[PDB]
Amino acid sequence: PLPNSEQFYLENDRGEPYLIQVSWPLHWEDKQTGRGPLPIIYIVDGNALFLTATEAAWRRAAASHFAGGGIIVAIGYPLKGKLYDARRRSFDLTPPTACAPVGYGGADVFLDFIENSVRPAVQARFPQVSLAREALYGHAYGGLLALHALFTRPQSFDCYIASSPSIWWNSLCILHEAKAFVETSPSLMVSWGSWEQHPPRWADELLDHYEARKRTAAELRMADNALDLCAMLHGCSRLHALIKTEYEGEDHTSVMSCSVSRGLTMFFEDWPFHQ
Amino acid sequence: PTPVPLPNSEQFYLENDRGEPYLIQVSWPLHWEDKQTGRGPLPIIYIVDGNALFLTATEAAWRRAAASHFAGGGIIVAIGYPLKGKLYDARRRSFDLTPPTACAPVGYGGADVFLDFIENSVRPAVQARFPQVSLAREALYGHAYGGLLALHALFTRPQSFDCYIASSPSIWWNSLCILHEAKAFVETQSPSLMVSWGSWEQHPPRWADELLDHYEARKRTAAELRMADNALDLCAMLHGCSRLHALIKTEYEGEDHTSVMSCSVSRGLTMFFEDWPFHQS
Repeated sequence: PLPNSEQFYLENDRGEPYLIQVSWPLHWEDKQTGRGPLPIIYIVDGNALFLTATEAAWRRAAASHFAGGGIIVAIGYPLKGKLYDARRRSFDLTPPTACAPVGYGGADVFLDFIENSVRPAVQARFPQVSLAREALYGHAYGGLLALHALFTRPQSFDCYIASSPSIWWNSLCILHEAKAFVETSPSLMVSWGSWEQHPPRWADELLDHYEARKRTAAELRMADNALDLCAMLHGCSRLHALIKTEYEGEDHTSVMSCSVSRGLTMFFEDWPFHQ
Repeated sequence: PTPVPLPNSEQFYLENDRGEPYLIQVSWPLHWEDKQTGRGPLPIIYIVDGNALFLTATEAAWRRAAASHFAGGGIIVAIGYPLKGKLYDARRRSFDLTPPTACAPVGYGGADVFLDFIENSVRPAVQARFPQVSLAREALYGHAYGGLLALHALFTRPQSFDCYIASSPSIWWNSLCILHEAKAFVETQSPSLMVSWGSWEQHPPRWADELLDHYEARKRTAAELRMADNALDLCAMLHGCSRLHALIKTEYEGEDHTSVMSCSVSRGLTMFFEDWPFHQS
């Protein structure tokens, strides 16, 4: 198996199973090496990102700005042959709305599960560690969850990392929560790939196929919805720092490697962020 | 709690002709039921400093299954060392990843021994584990000294691999000795080259709470290594060469020498698996 990591299953309050995967700095002899304050990052769609987050964190040990590292927690599902549970994540990652279809709108149930079950479970694995600060990372619907958490329960985490957040979802319903947040401190990192809204044509791709991809990309409006949200949050009293990043040449999938790696690195090594 | 298993993967030890040990780690597309699932032509990528990059390359490859341009994926081969508690073997890699020169210190200049090991031991060993797969094309990836190895392989044995991916190559090494081989290469099916580096490598930003004297020392070292400008000089030197099919160069904005590894290995395997052949450049 992988070194310096473990996994276990937790059930939420309605009996639904979750795979919790945890890793810690590679230079430790065991879990009990860790003593005192450490940063911790919780990653939703855990199956898709645990290994990259884990290994990127380990790579930092060779970097000049390394400060000791932290704990990676991936919150995922029991899966074989794939990285996502479409049915489960559709409920867990989307906020409640009156017009949401059946099987959506369970974000608050999931956030309660993270705070009341996952956090104490992980804390019990490192009883001599104190959690200095906590970050919530998610991508796509996971990014929507991260934004929802910030706007409705800002004190729950210190840093929210929204990678390519699905702001488009349910007629841009997240922007009502953003408006209430500003009109009423943690930090926010928002990112997206430059090819998400404006994809280049592939080699040998025929025109109708390409124009269809461009139309879908325009409808999702990844970059401009993110920029609109960041402009709304600009100069907000309830947000310490807002960092926005367009990754040049990355698509919706490829940007995940970049965003999870930078997210954990900045949260571990560059904290606190500038005002 | 239990240990974390890695599905659709395995590892095995191989030693070179000199009796020195290697850990070979291999992974294949996650949607396969087992190794036997794969049949016919597939791309394969060999990654040096294997311990440092295997999991990211593996998982990035698996993430591509949900992408629109997915074409069945490929095989990841990480060529590493027996290690505990760290990702690099400094002594072993110093020999394996640097080319032979007359002024190279003791423990350097073993790149050709290592490339022979990859071609004559690692490649057949991996082929034997996927007997019903044919290797459609082969890429060699390396970072830092690994990038120097990739460039050395291109310039001295160009037909060994189809694609060479040099992430932040240590062109500075040994008074820029690699440029002699680059010059000979240009003055002599063509392979392709991907070169990349982070924008913070040559021009690092100041850390929070860092004293000015310490920061100026980092800037001095960065100026000496000359990561971006040495890479740009080499790319200009190779540009329009008839022995190279394509030359792709990328500066990753806001990435340092370590952080850029996540980006470069992920893009390298993705482009090699999904965007081949590259357009002429």
